[PDB]
Amino acid sequence: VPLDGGRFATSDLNDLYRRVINRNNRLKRLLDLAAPDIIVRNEKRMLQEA
Amino acid sequence: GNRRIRSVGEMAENQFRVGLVRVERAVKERLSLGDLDTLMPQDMINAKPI
Amino acid sequence: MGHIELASPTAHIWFLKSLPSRIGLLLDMPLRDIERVLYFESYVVIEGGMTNLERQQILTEEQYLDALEEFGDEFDAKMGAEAIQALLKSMDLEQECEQL
Amino acid sequence: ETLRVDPTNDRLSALVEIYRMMRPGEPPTREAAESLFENLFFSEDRYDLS
Amino acid sequence: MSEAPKKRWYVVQAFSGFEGRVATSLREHIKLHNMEDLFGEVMVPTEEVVEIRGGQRRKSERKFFPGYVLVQMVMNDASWHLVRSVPRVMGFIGGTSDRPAPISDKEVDAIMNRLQQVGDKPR
RNA sequence: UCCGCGGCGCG
DNA sequence: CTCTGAATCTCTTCCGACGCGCCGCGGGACG
DNA sequence: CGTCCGATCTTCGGAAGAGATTCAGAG
Repeated sequence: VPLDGGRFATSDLNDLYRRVINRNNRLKRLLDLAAPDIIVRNEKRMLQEA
Repeated sequence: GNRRIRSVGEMAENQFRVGLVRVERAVKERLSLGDLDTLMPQDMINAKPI
Repeated sequence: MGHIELASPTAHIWFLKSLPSRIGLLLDMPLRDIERVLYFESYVVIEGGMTNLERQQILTEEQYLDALEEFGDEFDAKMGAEAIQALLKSMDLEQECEQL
Repeated sequence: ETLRVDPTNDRLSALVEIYRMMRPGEPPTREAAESLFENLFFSEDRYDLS
Repeated sequence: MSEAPKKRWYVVQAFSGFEGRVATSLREHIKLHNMEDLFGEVMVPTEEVVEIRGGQRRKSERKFFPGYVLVQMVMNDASWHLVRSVPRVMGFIGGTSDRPAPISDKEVDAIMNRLQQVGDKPR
């Protein structure tokens, strides 16, 4: 909903999708560039948590 | 005999106490970098949390 | 409708965090270990072969690396939601149901 | 009857037990457990009776 | 006076925007508690993509992974307490919370070569 | 303008 | 002796009327 | 003008259901 001002009426769904997609593409960037094994472990853990 | 009342004074005291513990944690963190008299006691103090 | 391509497998929470442990009862092993395996803190064996480990052998981090030192040839242990998916792939309904 | 069910007979092991109970999954240490016990009931920063 | 092993690297999870602050906070704790021998250095990855125009100009600071940092230590419960006591940072990552696992040095020197390859000929 | 939460009141 | 095993104890979880009206709130720290 | 998100509030029944225990029994 466009609110009169610099911000709009946003539910939590869009923010959650933004967080999850950011997590996913950051994990993809890590794995593609051959990230160290320990990093991708906690990365996948936190993606699953998200 | 075991139920009391508290008023605006107690609420102000408790909120002010919480603000002070937060700000003193911040002040201790910044004073850990303490050094010889190149600082004047206003920049360490931050009124924003209070 | 659209979709997002998850780079890594993840477990559906409802099939995990419910009073009936559908994943646990389908895998016949208590939900305590599935949580640990899914949240990346312990290892599970997936068909370790003719070794001293069982099909559903739960392992810790220290024991996993020790076993890998001696049994890195064909013993394979995978860890995580991808491991859970792979383990679920490697089972058959008919033999299990007739055995039960 | 309480002492019969008691799993410990020494101060160190009881401190270990309470330290593990209140915060699960943490390294049991004599110094950490003793400090936490003293900060729960005898340090004015956290515990305070009016 | 007999334990002189390969001095280890572990990983510490740091909140976004405090990475340099976490690094200098650990440096400050090292220089304050005066166990500068037990503790080592911190290797946080940095690379510099440079573009003359297009919003941000002449420099753009990006890094391989923001959420984590690599720090040099030895195995010590006192060191564990010192790292955990640092504010604005969460702590170690490993198989168990009590003792995190080390990192294989093969990918360590692989990422050393990677940062050497990306980071060269400044400006 | 449109969304959500909290508080109060009415039935 | 021992494994079983029915019973017992303990730990986790989803739940709590239905309409209406009014008002207040709706980030925030940092490169 | 955009980018990206660490400390402890603390005390209900009321069941329902699942998990852990236990001790007891024919022997």
